Amino acid sequence: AFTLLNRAAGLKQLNSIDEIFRELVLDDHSAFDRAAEVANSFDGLTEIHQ
Amino acid sequence: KRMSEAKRVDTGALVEAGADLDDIPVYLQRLQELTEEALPEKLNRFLDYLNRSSDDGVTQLLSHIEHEVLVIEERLNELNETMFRVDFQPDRYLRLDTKKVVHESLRTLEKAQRQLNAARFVDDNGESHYKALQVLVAQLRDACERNRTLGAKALLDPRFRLEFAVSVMDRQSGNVIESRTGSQGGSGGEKEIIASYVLTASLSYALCPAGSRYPLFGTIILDEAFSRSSHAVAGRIIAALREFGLHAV
Amino acid sequence: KRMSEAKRVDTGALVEAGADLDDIPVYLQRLQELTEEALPEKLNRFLDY
Amino acid sequence: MYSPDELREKLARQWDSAKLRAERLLSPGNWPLCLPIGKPSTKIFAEQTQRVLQHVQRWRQVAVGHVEWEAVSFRASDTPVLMPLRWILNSPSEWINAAADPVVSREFRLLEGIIEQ
Amino acid sequence: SETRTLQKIREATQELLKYGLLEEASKPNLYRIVLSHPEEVTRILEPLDLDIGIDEIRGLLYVKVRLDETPAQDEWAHPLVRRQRLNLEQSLLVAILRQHFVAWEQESGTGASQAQIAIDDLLPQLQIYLGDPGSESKERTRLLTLLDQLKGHGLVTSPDAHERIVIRPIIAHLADPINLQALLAWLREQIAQQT
Amino acid sequence: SETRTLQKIREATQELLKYGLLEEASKPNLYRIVLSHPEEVTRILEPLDLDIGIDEIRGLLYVKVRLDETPAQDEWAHPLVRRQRLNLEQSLLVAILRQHFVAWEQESGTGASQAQIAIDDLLPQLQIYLGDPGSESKERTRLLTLLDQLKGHGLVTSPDAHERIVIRPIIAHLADPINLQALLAWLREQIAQQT
DNA sequence: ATATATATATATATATATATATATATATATATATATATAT
DNA sequence: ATATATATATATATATATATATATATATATATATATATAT
Ligand SMILES: Nc1ncnc2c1ncn2[C@@H]1O[C@H](COP(=O)(O)OP(=O)(O)O)[C@@H](O)[C@H]1O
Repeated sequence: AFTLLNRAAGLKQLNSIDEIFRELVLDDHSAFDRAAEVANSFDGLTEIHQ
Repeated sequence: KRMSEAKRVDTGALVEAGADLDDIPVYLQRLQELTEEALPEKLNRFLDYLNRSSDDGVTQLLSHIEHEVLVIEERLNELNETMFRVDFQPDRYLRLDTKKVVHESLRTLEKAQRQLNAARFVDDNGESHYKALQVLVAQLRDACERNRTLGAKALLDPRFRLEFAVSVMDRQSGNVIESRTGSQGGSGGEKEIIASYVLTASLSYALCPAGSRYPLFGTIILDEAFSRSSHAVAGRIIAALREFGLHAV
Repeated sequence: KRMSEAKRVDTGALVEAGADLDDIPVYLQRLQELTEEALPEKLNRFLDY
Repeated sequence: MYSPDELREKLARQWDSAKLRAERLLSPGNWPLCLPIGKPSTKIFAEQTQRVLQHVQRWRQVAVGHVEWEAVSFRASDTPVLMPLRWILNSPSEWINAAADPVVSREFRLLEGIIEQ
Repeated sequence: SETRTLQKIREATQELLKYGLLEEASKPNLYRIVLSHPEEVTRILEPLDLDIGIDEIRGLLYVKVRLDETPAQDEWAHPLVRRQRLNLEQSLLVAILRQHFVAWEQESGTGASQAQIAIDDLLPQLQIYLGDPGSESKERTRLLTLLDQLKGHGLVTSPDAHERIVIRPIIAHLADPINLQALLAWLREQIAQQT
Repeated sequence: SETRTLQKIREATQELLKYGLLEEASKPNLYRIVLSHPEEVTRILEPLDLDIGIDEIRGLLYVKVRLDETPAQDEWAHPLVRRQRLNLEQSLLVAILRQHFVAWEQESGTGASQAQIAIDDLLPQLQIYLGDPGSESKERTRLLTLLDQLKGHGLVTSPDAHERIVIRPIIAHLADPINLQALLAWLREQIAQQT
């Protein structure tokens, strides 16, 4: 909340309701980082398989 | 011919070996050594690491993303509930709505997953298991290198796994009259009503401590006032702000 | 031994025949062809162009 | 999902009955003898993947008697997957093999002698 | 293994398909051969969902579709058959030919004498509605171009030495002339109003 | 009772006739229908003095003039075929396209259909023989005129947005190397004519 | 000055693609009956 | 030794998802007529 507040100070963009949700209301927590290391460990396993 | 072929395929273990009969025992030593020791060791190594990777593999990432989308599903309900306690119009209140995304990448991931499940049960010493694992990991790699693309976003971001919508609710019967801004138009100045209302409501909810019927903190900052909006929109916004009991600056 | 070594590095021509004291004529024909073209000896003028 | 241990324990419990031993000797119609293994379902298969696979592994290693196998479809699986369903013992010798106790051998031989001795 | 189809049946069926319609007075031998092998011809055509219609009174054979009965495509469409929508001038000329063919078949028999009319006789009927195009040469050019287009449609013959065309029997074999009747009624009403 | 052909068979054969060729990669259902009753297709084309050509390596079906008890003489005189006869510069461009097709085949195999070349890629090949009209647009017009007809025979796709064309597998048989030798002989008689 | 070829306009018909509705199959939930184990 | 309590196996019903058929829109190919330009 105490960063959403900071977002409110500059609210000017309201192209879409769902866009507003995705950009201000929710949080991202995207797991790109997890996938990178998962695949990199899969490489090590692939070496043994080869 | 046979020994020349073997040395051709040889990685280097037979580099010093020659090409005549007397060298034959050297080759046979490598044959028996590989058969007895090397291959079982490598088999155990590969299958053991795969079994470890089976628990630590992509399945955990998929479960985590499902958990995050579930969390999003949870919280949206609470804000939706709070809106029942107030009115967006003198005779109406407002309700949230959501739906699932259908970008084909997710269906491809579904198929890859459902195929990978069976492959673990194939009796092949983990071969088809590994093949399916590689095939599925291909999607994750491709999405990772193209994280910017909306397809990768949908693959990895919980926010892009679903879509949102809002319904106009009858305060009297609780029925829906419309689910679309059927009055949008002009220079785009009308959209601001619903967007501002929902953002204000979410900010109001976020500042209520555990079970707090009111927000414990009441200051709100709106720089540039209403630069984009017209006259009456500001009045609507300020009335809504009053309803939630904030202290505008 | 020498025919097998040649087969190892070949690309597209020795692929057809085997390696025995009766296959030999094919090898020599290929060597004659790769001598007619004098191809391997253009190298240090082409690396200029 | 019964591992071979539970079926073996049930057979041993049956062995505790002297009447069951006497009938299974005097009435060969008691044979062949079998016990079910379990009832696979998607509710188990869907997220117990590794556990179910390990149970199937454990049953794959059984040799005594015979184990029934066939493919069961599940919602999470793209195709049917082989599963074990039954464990079969054909003779009193197989039942004794399952029980595997010194008292079991004592009683088996002693009774097979008494009927003639 | 299996025997071939008879040569003449094949040739005649292909001939009719090429021409669509044919006359015994034109090629009597093929006419009789086909009428002696109608089962064979239709068996040849049914895989195409086609068939033949005949009129021995006027002495004409002609193709006909043999699809399954009345699908949703009442305005039928067939793969091998591309359909057409002749223009209001073409339709006008077709209506003129229809009316005078109807008259001929009463005053000269139902194809007993092949239906005929002179160019100088057709031109006034068109001139009733279209008026004078500007010259006799223009009139003849207009009517001759339209008649040639109809001939390509298999409806009329070229004018004889007396500028008299012959009307093919196929005119009597049109499907729904009620549209032609409505069109002619509209034309006569319009000219009566526009005069 | 009636000899009505099964509806699916009629559908497949009607489409095949409508376009004269049928690729499994494009229309697998009709292709498999044809190859499920190819003898039926033959016995239906036999009435019409036509025959079914099959090339499963490229998953292709095409219709070809049959031999009657007379081998169709100049088979292009067959009543049914709607198009004209092939003629030289079409054969020249067909030879060039087949050269590129065989190059692509050596590169990646026979059964696929990914081969392509641009309008400008084509232009020098013919420009060798046909001389320079005096403007690039004119020679492009020449090439597009050729490609329109060849597409009319099913050899090539239409000029795409990139000014390229896709070789159709059927060219493997129009450029039948036996027919190429026959055409080389015919070219020798053309030399004799020039002599 | 005339005839032929070409380009464009009208325009119509056909094929292809995509979306939605319906029908079917499979899976899961609930209830009941039976078998087995424990206790008296 | 027999009774009873509990577990599990089965059967049926209903809900859900997936496959397929059909309806409609759009794009293109034919296609034919007419007008204009150019060749002889
Ligand atoms: N795509 C559209 N969606 C909604 N309204 C539209 C749309 N296109 C035109 N309009 C209508 O036309 C007008 C567009 O807004 P206008 O009045 O031109 O804007 P402003 O005057 O605020 O610059 C409004 O009357 C609006 O309802």
